[PDB]
Formats: sequence, C-alpha cells, structure tokens
Amino acid sequence: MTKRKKISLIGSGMIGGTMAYLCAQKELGDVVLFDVVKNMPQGKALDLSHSSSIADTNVKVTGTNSYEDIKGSDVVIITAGLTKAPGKSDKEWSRDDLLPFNAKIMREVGENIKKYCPNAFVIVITNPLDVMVKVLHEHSGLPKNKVCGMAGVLDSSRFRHFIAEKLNVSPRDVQAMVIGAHGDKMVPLTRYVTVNGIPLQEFIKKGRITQEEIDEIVERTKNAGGEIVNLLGQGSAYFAPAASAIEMAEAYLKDKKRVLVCSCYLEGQYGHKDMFVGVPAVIGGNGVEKVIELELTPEEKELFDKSVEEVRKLQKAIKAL
Amino acid sequence: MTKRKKISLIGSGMIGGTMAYLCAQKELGDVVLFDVVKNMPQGKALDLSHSSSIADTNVKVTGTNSYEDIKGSDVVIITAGLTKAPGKSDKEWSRDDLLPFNAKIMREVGENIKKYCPNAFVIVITNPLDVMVKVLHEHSGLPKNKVCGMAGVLDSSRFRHFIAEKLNVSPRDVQAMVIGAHGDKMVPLTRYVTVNGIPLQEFIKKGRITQEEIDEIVERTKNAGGEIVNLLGQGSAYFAPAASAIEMAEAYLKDKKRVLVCSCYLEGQYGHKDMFVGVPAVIGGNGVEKVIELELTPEEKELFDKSVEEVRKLQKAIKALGLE
Amino acid sequence: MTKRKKISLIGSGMIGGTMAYLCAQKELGDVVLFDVVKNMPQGKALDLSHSSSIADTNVKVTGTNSYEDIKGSDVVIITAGLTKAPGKSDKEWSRDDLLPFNAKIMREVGENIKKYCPNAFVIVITNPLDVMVKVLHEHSGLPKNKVCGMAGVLDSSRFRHFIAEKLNVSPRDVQAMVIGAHGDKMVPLTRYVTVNGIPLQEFIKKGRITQEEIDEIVERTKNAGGEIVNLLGQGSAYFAPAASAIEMAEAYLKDKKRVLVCSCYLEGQYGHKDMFVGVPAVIGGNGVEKVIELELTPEEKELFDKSVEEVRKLQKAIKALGLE
Amino acid sequence: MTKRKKISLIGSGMIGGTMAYLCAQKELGDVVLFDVVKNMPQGKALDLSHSSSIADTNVKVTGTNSYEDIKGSDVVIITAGLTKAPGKSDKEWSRDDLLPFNAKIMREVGENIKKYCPNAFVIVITNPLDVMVKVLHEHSGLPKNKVCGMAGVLDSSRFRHFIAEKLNVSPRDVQAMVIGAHGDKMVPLTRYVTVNGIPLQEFIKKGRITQEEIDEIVERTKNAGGEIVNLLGQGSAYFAPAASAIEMAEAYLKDKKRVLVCSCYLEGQYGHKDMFVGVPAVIGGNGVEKVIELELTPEEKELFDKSVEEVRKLQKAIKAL
Ligand SMILES: NC(=O)C1=CN([C@@H]2O[C@H](COP(=O)(O)OP(=O)(O)OC[C@H]3O[C@@H](n4cnc5c(N)ncnc54)[C@H](O)[C@@H]3O)[C@@H](O)[C@H]2O)C=CC1
Ligand SMILES: NC(=O)C1=CN([C@@H]2O[C@H](COP(=O)(O)OP(=O)(O)OC[C@H]3O[C@@H](n4cnc5c(N)ncnc54)[C@H](O)[C@@H]3O)[C@@H](O)[C@H]2O)C=CC1
Ligand SMILES: NC(=O)C1=CN([C@@H]2O[C@H](COP(=O)(O)OP(=O)(O)OC[C@H]3O[C@@H](n4cnc5c(N)ncnc54)[C@H](O)[C@@H]3O)[C@@H](O)[C@H]2O)C=CC1
Ligand SMILES: NC(=O)C1=CN([C@@H]2O[C@H](COP(=O)(O)OP(=O)(O)OC[C@H]3O[C@@H](n4cnc5c(N)ncnc54)[C@H](O)[C@@H]3O)[C@@H](O)[C@H]2O)C=CC1
Ligand code: NA
Ligand code: NA
Ligand code: NA
Ligand code: NA
Ligand code: NA
Ligand code: NA
Ligand code: NA
Ligand code: NA
Ligand code: NA
Ligand code: NA
Ligand code: NA
Ligand code: NA
Ligand code: NA
Ligand code: NA
Ligand code: NA
Ligand code: NA
Repeated sequence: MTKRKKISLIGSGMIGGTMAYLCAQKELGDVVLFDVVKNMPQGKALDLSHSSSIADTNVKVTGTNSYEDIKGSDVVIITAGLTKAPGKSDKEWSRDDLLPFNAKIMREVGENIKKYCPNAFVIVITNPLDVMVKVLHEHSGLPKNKVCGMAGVLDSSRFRHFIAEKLNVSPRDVQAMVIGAHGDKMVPLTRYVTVNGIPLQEFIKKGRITQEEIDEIVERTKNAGGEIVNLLGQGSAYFAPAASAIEMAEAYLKDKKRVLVCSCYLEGQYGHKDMFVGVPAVIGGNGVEKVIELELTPEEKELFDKSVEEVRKLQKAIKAL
Repeated sequence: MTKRKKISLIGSGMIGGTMAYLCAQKELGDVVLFDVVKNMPQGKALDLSHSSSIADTNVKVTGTNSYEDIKGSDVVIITAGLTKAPGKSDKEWSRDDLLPFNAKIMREVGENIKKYCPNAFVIVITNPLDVMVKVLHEHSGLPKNKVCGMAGVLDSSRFRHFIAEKLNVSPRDVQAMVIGAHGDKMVPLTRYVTVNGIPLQEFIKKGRITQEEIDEIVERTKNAGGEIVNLLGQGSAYFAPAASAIEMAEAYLKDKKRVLVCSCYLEGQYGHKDMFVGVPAVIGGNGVEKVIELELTPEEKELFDKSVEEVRKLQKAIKALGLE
Repeated sequence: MTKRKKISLIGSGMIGGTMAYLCAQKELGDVVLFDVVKNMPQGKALDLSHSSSIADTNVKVTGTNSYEDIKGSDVVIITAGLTKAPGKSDKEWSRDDLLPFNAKIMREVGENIKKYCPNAFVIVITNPLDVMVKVLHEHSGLPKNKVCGMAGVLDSSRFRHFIAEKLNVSPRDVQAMVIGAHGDKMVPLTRYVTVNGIPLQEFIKKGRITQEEIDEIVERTKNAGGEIVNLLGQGSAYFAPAASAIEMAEAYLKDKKRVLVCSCYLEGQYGHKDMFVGVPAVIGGNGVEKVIELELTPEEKELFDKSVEEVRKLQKAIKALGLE
Repeated sequence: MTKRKKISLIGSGMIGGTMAYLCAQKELGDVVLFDVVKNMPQGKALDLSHSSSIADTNVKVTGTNSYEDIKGSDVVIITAGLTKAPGKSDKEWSRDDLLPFNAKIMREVGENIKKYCPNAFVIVITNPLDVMVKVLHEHSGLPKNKVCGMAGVLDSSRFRHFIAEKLNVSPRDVQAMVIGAHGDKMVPLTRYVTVNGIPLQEFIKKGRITQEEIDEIVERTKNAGGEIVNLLGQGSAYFAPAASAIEMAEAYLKDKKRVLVCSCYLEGQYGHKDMFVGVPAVIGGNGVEKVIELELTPEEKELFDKSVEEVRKLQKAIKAL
C-alpha cells in the first residue's frame, strides 16, 4: 500500500509537542516524538493520541527514546537543544549563547538521520538557527535542497501580525518578509510589505500608518523573541514556531510550491555561498526548489550582508569546536 | 439564546446550490434556498441535508418557493436571473444582454428584502453585475455599506491563477487585483501583482515570465467568463463564483477585515460617485467598511474611468426600462 | 520526489464536477476530469482551477476527452452514464432502467483502467450500482479489494439524517447503516441505529420517537433517490453522492480504516459469493480491507437475501447483453 | 454589528494556552487568557497572535490579569487551580487532594462571572471536577443549564482510543461513553460500546477482541490520567483535556446539539438531584439542553450510584470548608 506520511520530531519539548498536536489536528501523517528524556515523549504521545480521537482524525503518535524509530520518515523536524543558557538573566537572553550546548546535538542527530532516514526533508529549529542547520547538513550528508532552517516564516509572521494589527486588516492580506540571520541583525523588508499587493507606502501617504510606527514595528519584530522570553519567564515561544515549521512541512508533503522565507543553503545567490541564511524560497516536493534572489536596494543589501557576517562570526565559533 | 447564522440564497441554480454546499461543508450557518421554480430547491435542499450528515456538520438546509422564508437572514446572496440571453449564440455571449431580463428580478428581490430582512448584508451576483447591484440597492432601501456585488474576487482569482500557473508557485502567494466593471473593460492591475509582496516586475527582469506572457494573461482574465461559457455549452461558471461570494460572506459573518475587490457604492473615491463598481475594500461586520483608493497612475486611472463609463452606459438602459 | 496524489474522475457531469470541487477544497490531490462530451470538462476544470486559488489550495485540475490522462491515478471514481432512462417519466424512474445504457460504458472504462492505471483504487458510482461495479471489476482485471461501489454511505447518510432530524441531535452522533442492493430492496438496519452507541429503542421507550415514525423513515430512506428525482425535474442527487464517494477516497488515500457500508465483492460472507452488494467494510490503504459480517437476525437475514436476489436478477440482464 | 464570539479562558497554564491555540486554529472567536500570574498570559497571547497570522485566521488573543476583561464573554472555560498536591509523589497522585486548594478559587471565579458575564456558558475543568463545578455554580448564580464540567468527553475519548486501537479502526467509528464521577469510580460503559452502531459484543464473538482485553481497556481508561502523570513527570494531561473542552464550547457556540458526556446538574435523573455528575447530554445554544437518561442495567446503575456516592463524599469536604 501507499503508507501514511511519517513525520519524526527530534525533540519532544514545547515546540515538538505543539507540532505533534498540529499534525494530529490536521491529520498530516503519523508522528514519532523522539527525546533523550525517558517516559516524557511517551506520555505526550498518549495525550496526543487521545486528542486525535476527539478530533476524529486518524494518526498514530508514538513516543520514543530510540533513533531507530525515525526510519522511513518523510519529514524530520529538529528542536533538540537548550532554550536559555544556564547563568544568564532573561533580559540578556541571546540565541548566540546556545551555540556551545547545541552544536554537538546537531552532529548526533545528523548521524542518525544519515543512518535511518537519508531521504527525509529536514527542518531545523534549534538555535542559533543559521549555524545549527549548517552543522546538521554537514554531519547528515543530505542534499543541499533537503535541509533548511525555520526562522523566516516565524519572523515574517511577526512582522505581518504587527502591521496587520496597526492597519486593522486580516493578516492573510498582509505580505511581509524578514530575511537574513535569525537574530538581532534580521532584516524586516519594509519596502516589500504589501496589503494584497498594495504597497505599504500608499497607506503611509494616506496617513493610515506613520513611518515612525513602521520603524517601531521593525524593531519590535527584531526583538519579538526576547519580548516573549521576558513575559513567559520560563523557556521561549512555541505556538508560532511550531506552526511555522508545520507550514514548511505541509509545503513539502503536498508539493505546494509555497513562497516562504527559510534558512537555505546558498550557492552564489546574494553574493554568498556555502552557508545557510534566511532567504525567500519555493518549497515543494523537492525541498528547497528555488532560492529567490530579491532585487534588494544597496541599503537593503548592506543590511543583508551585515546579517550574513553575523552568521560567519557564529560559524567561526562552530569551527573552534 | 444565540441562534446559528442564517444565510438566504435567492436563486437556487448552479451558483446558489454550490454556495449552499460550501455553507454545509464549512458549517457557516443554516441555509435557505429560494427559487421561483417549484420543487427544485426542495430537492436540492434534501440532497444538501444528506451531504451535511456525511460532513459531520450541523446545518439546516431549507428549500422554498416563498420569499417569507428569508425573514431574519444575516446574509442574503442573490443569483436569481438568466445566464445567457435568449436567441443569442455562445460566441456572442455578453453579460450586457442579460440586463432587461435580470433588472426586473433585482427590483422584486429588493422589495422583499425591504420587508423581510432589511438588516441583512446582501451580496449580489446576478449579471450584468455592477448595474444589477445598483438596482437591488435602490429598491431594497438598504444602507450603502450593506450591499455589494461579487465580481472582483472572481476576476482576481482568475488573474492570480493564471500568474501562479505561469510562475509555478502557490496561488496563496500571488496577489493580483482586477478592478472596474465586471465585463470586457475590467482592469487587471499588472503593476500591483506581487508574489508574497515581491513585484511581478522582478520576475520579468529575471526572465521567469515575459511582458508578452503577462499581456496574454491580462486578456485571458478579461475573456475568462466567455471562455468558460463557450467550453461548457450550458450556462456559465459557478464553482469559482460560488467560492468568491462565500469568501465575502465569511468576511462579514466573522468580522474578518478582509481586503477584497468588490463592486461597492462610491462616494467620491476615484473621482466617482453614486454607482457601484469594482474597487478594493475592507469587508467586516459592518459590511463594506472602507473603500480603498489606490494611487493609480494616469494610465491606470484612464483605464478605470473607461471601465466606469461602461457601467454608466448600462445604467442608461436601466433608466430606459423604468427601473430607476 | 513524492508526487501529489492523482485522482481521476471518469465522468464530469454533476457528481464528477462536484467531487472535483471537494478535491480542490480539501486539497486531496491533483484532479483529472474526463468526459466524452468535448470541451465541457475543460471548461469545468478552468472554473475549478480558479476556485482553488480562492481556497488557497494547491491542486491541478485537468479537463480531458482522452483516457490516456488517467495514467498513474491513485484513485479513479466513475460516474459516466445516464441518470434517467430515455422515454420514461420521472414518476416511474428506476435505476434498473439504466442498465443497458450504462453497462457498456463500464466495460469500456474497465478496458482503459486495465492498461492505464491498474494499481488504482476504483470507486464506481454509475447506476444500477451493484451490477455496474461488477461489470467494471470483471472488465478491468483489478483485484477484488481494489474495486467497490459507493452506495451504502449515501443510503446511510439519508437514514442518519432522517433519524437525527426527528431526534433533534447532531448527525455526527447518529450511527445508521443501510445494507444490500442500492435500490428499492435496500435494508435500513433499524436494530443497529444508535445515538452515540445508545440503542434507538431507548428513545422509542421514552417516547422521543415512535415505531410508526421509524417505519416511515425506513421507507423514506428507500425512496429517497426517487424523491429527489421527482423534485429536481432534471437529473438526480449529486451533492451527497459526491461527498460519499470522496469520504471513501479519503479513507483509501490516508489509510484511515473507516467503517463504511460499500458495495463489495463477497467471498462467502452472509452465505453469498461472487457478487458486489452493500455491506459494512473497513476501508484503508489496501482498499476493501475487510468485509464485516453482521450477526443479523433471521428476519434481517431474509431481508438481505431478498436484496441480494434483486442484484442476481439484474445480473441476468447483464449476461443477456453479452457483457459477462 | 454582530461581533465575533468571545471566549474567556480563566487560567492560562497548559490547558488554557492549548485551548487558546485551538481557538486560533479554528477561528472560533476572540480569546481572553486570564491568569493571576503577571506577564505570562500576555506572553502566550503574543505567541498565539503570531500563530493566528501563520494560520491565516482572524482572532484577537488578549492576555490579562484583570477579571473585568471577561465582560461579554459567550463562553468561559475555567482551568484555574493546582494540578498536583504539594507533598505527594506521582504514583500516589489523586484528584481528591486538590480539593482544599481549588475550591476557594472556584468561589472567586464564580463571583467574577456573576459580575462580568452572567450570560456566559461556563465549562469547568479544574479538579476535583464534579464538586468544583458545583462550587462554581453556587457562587456564580448562573442557570443550571449554563454551567457544566468537562470530564466525560476526555474519559470517553480515552475509552474510544483504546478500543479503536485494539480493533484497528478509525476512532471516528467507535462510540464509547464513560459516565459518573471523573475519578477512580468513573464507569466505562462496555455494553454501550459500538463500531458504527455494531455492538462490541459481535467483535468478541468473532474473536477480534477478548473480554480480558476489554476488561484491561476499562481499567486503563480509569487510570489514564495517572498513567500520563507518571510518564510526564511534571503536571498532567493537556492536549486531550483542551480538545475536549473546545468540542463542548463549539457545540454551544454553533448550537450543534452534540451528544456529549459532561458533568451536568441533575434534577432527578438516575435517581439523584442537586449535584453535578457525568452523564450523556445534548449540548447546544441553550447549554445543557437535555440530560439523557440511559436504560442502565441494575449492575451498571449500581456502579453509577457508587460513583455518585464518591461525589457526595467530596461534597462533604466542600461543606467543611
Ligand atoms: N525561530 C526559531 O528557529 C526558534 C527556535 N527555537 C529553539 O528551538 C529549540 C527547542 O525549543 P523548545 O522546544 O521550546 O525547548 P524545550 O526545552 O521545551 O525542548 C527541547 C527538548 O530537546 C530535548 N533534547 C536535548 N538533547 C537532545 C538530544 N541529544 N536528542 C534529542 N532530544 C534532545 C530535551 O530533552 C527537550 O525535551 C531551542 O534550541 C530554541 O532556542 C525556539 C523558538 C523559535
Ligand atoms: N462574477 C459574477 O458576478 C458572476 C455572475 N454570474 C451570474 O449569476 C447568475 C446566476 O448564475 P447561475 O447560478 O449559474 O444560473 P442558473 O440558471 O443555474 O440559476 C439561476 C436561478 O435563478 C432562478 N430565478 C429566476 N428568476 C427568479 C426569481 N424571480 N426569484 C428567484 N429565483 C429566480 C432560476 O429559476 C434559476 O434556478 C446569472 O445572472 C449569471 O450571469 C455568473 C457567474 C459569475
Ligand atoms: N449512490 C449511487 O451510487 C448514485 C449513483 N448515481 C448515478 O451516477 C451517475 C452519474 O450521475 P450524474 O453525475 O448526476 O450524471 P450526469 O448526467 O450529470 O453526468 C454523467 C456524465 O457521464 C458522461 N458520460 C457518458 N458516457 C461516458 C463515457 N463513455 N465516458 C465518460 N463519460 C461519459 C456524460 O457526458 C455526463 O457528463 C448516474 O448513472 C447516476 O444514476 C447517482 C446518484 C447516486
Ligand atoms: N478532565 C478534567 O477535568 C481535567 C482537569 N484537569 C485540571 O485542570 C486544572 C488546570 O490544569 P493545567 O492547565 O494543566 O494546570 P497549570 O498549572 O498548567 O495551569 C493552572 C493555571 O491556573 C492559574 N491560577 C491559579 N489560581 C488562579 C486564580 N485564582 N485565578 C486565575 N488563575 C489561577 C495558575 O497561575 C496557572 O497558570 C487542574 O486543576 C487540573 O487538575 C486537568 C486535566 C483533565
Ligand atoms: Na534527503
Ligand atoms: Na443564490
Ligand atoms: Na443560482
Ligand atoms: Na468580489
Ligand atoms: Na472588480
Ligand atoms: Na474574469
Ligand atoms: Na462563465
Ligand atoms: Na471574464
Ligand atoms: Na466521476
Ligand atoms: Na458526473
Ligand atoms: Na458506499
Ligand atoms: Na448498502
Ligand atoms: Na437512499
Ligand atoms: Na436522486
Ligand atoms: Na433511494
Ligand atoms: Na449564563
């Protein structure tokens, strides 16, 4: 027979469990929840299985502590890692501090994907995102087009939300992109913001939003992750990160050809190669099918190149490991 | 006790039945299917009721030949009318030719709305769309913001589909608008076409699509209704018209603040007033909450003005029929 | 690279188009609409393509007059045929009368499936259903588990709807089955009717529904097809037939293991073999994975045997046409 | 205008946040997340708002520490309270130990519902469920039909899941009910289990499942809450509890007339009155529209009456407060 799709979630914490719930609600495929912690993914899997009955969907949800159970996965989504570095306060939280803790985890996961599901489409979530995806790609041996990082969909969702809220319109009808590194130097593309294709500038000219308000939204987008960390007190965002990754997974599973900003392997686009960084891309059944090369202005391109330089700096730290 | 929403579909032919099906699938509210043909809406309503059981939804679907059954409707969607004018060939099909048959229907429907459900949001579909919505509005007494015509969502869906197909991307990520009259002088706004906010021009510059291909798509969008009429042999398009109108209805029922191109009553925007014509609008729980005035170029403005002039010419026929 | 599922709809009339619409709304897979009428499926496919843009789904819909386009289909759903026999009145409508027109179509469709998509799961809808599925199976060469007919899901949806309406409860929470032939001798299984597993008898005992009312509903379920034919004036039911078949298709495509009454090839269950007839079955990625043999009472068993005998009598006509 | 539905979630912990996510995914209505903890519901609300943009839905999600913000709610769902008593181990976890901690919370919530949204349909989740709903009802002054507890949908979902898993069929097609108290004396109704109306007994006779396996499933259903507690290590189930409560809320909001097992105010049915206990009911726009009185056998009725006696014992402890 043609089996149900199989989705393995490597990491069964807040984002992993939430993604599993979306899979159950949407009947996307059977789900494997893997974690190094004993019993916990098994507990969540039972709870999730009961929820599938409530939803009238048909999904097996298995919890496991064994990598062998990811065999034959169509999609693998990786959240394995730490959310907040040990001896730091909330206000000084930085994704950069997670690097030493999480890089070795990406090596281990990569080696197991190589062994058990080398044909999977792999979405990396673990921070610091752009270099974690690079470590995963290197150690997994997967094709460049079959690995990417989730960040841009989340950052863009934030930009969209804030603009849509200010304009008081449906976020379906706001198009907004944030490109570059998933960090303080991410680049919200104000010039490309549209309302059903209508340039945001028209709304400025009509006084429906001011440049000052847009500037504030741009900074709020950059700081959104830390804003939520400060408010939650424990851990970081998970509802939107989970939804973002599942949007990418759906695009793959049903060959949708979505245009989504993801951390993608560059091969000369934007003047850069051999790193992952946030760029608009077409996502379908062949993974990252196309990186779209925006006609950035020199000012936007300078911001992007500065963003890439932050990834290069992090990559030096990876090399040092 | 808060009742289910009530949606009346005045006209139970191809578009009306198909809209009722979407209401059943989406569990939007209870449905009244009204038609002048005896028994037919009753039969469709039974079939649709059975389909709601299959969908595991909770919807009453009532077929009727009595206007009284529209009482208390939250939304009314009007498709009553002819699709093709008697004695005309398919090749010479024109929405204009439907005017003398369908205008009188709009007057009658308006009179009934005025007494039975004057607080409804009303979406007109019947052709020729922009003048039919005006007749309905005038004879119903409804506020300007509570009546509009479905056309732009359909015309835009076509423009979007053709662009998305050529670029091989999801239509979710193509934004395209067609404004003006729902007819041969509709205005597909090439300058405003975007792929997730990326200007279509960027794709031209990279040779992903040519200007010639875009020109062809613009014409194909204008001709799409007639294309389908010619292929089908019977009637006209209904799957996408139905979905378009239901998208508008959902925006109202759940106060979504969607930005949708609809035929709206103008009060000076674009330099025009007192007609309905296709413009981007924000649709929510107050109906047409805002008409958006695009910063059109002189060239686009001239295309729009010529489109409005086609509506004015049809309005002369409305006046001549004694229906103002 | 794993391709989208491919669903071919052989027949692009009322049921075929409506199924394509559900496929577009639900994003089930790419759709091929095949028909013998030139241009019509092409026109519907355009309309449906536009509707997919509105739905924000990602579906290719292809209209065609060539069987070659069914190559590689995961699922085929067959509605090709007549709905009403020439020269007969609506009041005397009988599915039986469609047999000599539709049997030859099943043979032709089978021959094409045999060469172009022999690994498809095939759902037959064309009437008279139980013998049409047998002709298709025989001439297609497919395994017994990979062909079935849609009828029981529709007949059960009707029984469910009528019971739920009388009890004023959600049809999601009414379980009702109709087994046997898809015709006047179908068997609505009153003893098996439940409300979330609660026997219908409990509602009788409390006077929520009477035996007389249940008897009326049983007859109404049997007569439902003809009731809709009489009301509509043109054709027959399509909204619920379409939804029924798509429910079956989904069970296959996502290996759901649904318990659905379908016309299935019997191999001794109920003491019968080598015909298709309506029985509860488990539907999943291996097609008809299991026929469930109900513990029928002697009285129920006699009703079922009489239903099977109606199928046997129609099969005599199939043989006489030279179509075995 | 006719405004969007408004759903207030009193308690913004695991179940509250999860319910909010379902509201956002399903576009059910605007959501207010209330908690006594500062900042946390505001953080979750931001995360959830970003997720609504991803989902292309149109939902306002507000976090608050002020009861005034529940004004005009169509539905209120209450999870405010403790999940596990302080000085007890996981294996000895009991919903009964939560009584002293959670009863006063129900009084406070009730008084605020009375003040700010007396016309709401109110679903109580806080344990010990059947007596917590009684305290809420008493102090809120709401009509008997406008308050109920979520338990039976969850317990029944578990029974359904386990049976469906054993039979290898879709849980949509298994009907199963658990009635009585939401506790160790809940009553899984084996005799009423059906597969699309087909009695489970037919499957026994055919050897597709044994009586021993059914007996094991009945006990597993009773112990399912504690099974998940033991596996998770922190807190209790939330994915299925959240989905169960939202199923009940949907039935109200769209007047669906669902037949759902809920903890309902009895007025003589089953020989009992003036308490809440788990019974099948019709849920629609008038709340609990009808309690369905099953034709229980004497043996089933004895189990039910014993279940009710457990509620009466808990009610004595409530009285003592
Ligand atoms: N835009 C983005 O890319 C975002 C990324 N993140 C990142 O996602 C990651 C996960 O976040 P949450 O799920 O909230 O964290 P969490 O702490 O709730 O879950 C992480 C899980 O990873 C597990 N884990 C640790 N080592 C492992 C190994 N070797 N193999 C398998 N599992 C292992 C832990 O046991 C834990 O259950 C973090 O690194 C976080 O910074 C979070 C939000 C957005
Ligand atoms: N974008 C747009 O605005 C579009 C508009 N249309 C128009 O929509 C209308 C309906 O199209 P279909 O549903 O395909 O046509 P249809 O012919 O299938 O159905 C029209 C129905 O109107 C009924 N009718 C006639 N007079 C009536 C009265 N006084 N009261 C109630 N019902 C009455 C009929 O008996 C018939 O059932 C046509 O005028 C067509 O041109 C169609 C496609 C797109
Ligand atoms: N429960 C059931 O099993 C039900 C079965 N039916 C049956 O389904 C069938 C279709 O019904 P509708 O879609 O409403 O009819 P319809 O008349 O709208 O469409 C039938 C289509 O079949 C086509 N056709 C004829 N010969 C063909 C060939 N050799 N190849 C391809 N296409 C061909 C037509 O040109 C027409 O478009 C009828 O036989 C009807 O009795 C209808 C309702 C329920
Ligand atoms: N079938 C059922 O009825 C089930 C019931 N439960 C019960 O649901 C309740 C909540 O469970 P979770 O959400 O997992 O717990 P949680 O600990 O994650 O969340 C409880 C929230 O209530 C808040 N809270 C405490 N006092 C409050 C007050 N006076 N006003 C407003 N908020 C207040 C806390 O700050 C906390 O955020 C528990 O009592 C648990 O036993 C859990 C699972 C199933
Ligand atoms: Na791969
Ligand atoms: Na209509
Ligand atoms: Na119509
Ligand atoms: Na429109
Ligand atoms: Na327009
Ligand atoms: Na058009
Ligand atoms: Na047309
Ligand atoms: Na057109
Ligand atoms: Na078909
Ligand atoms: Na058809
Ligand atoms: Na069937
Ligand atoms: Na049957
Ligand atoms: Na029937
Ligand atoms: Na029929
Ligand atoms: Na019938
Ligand atoms: Na109330």
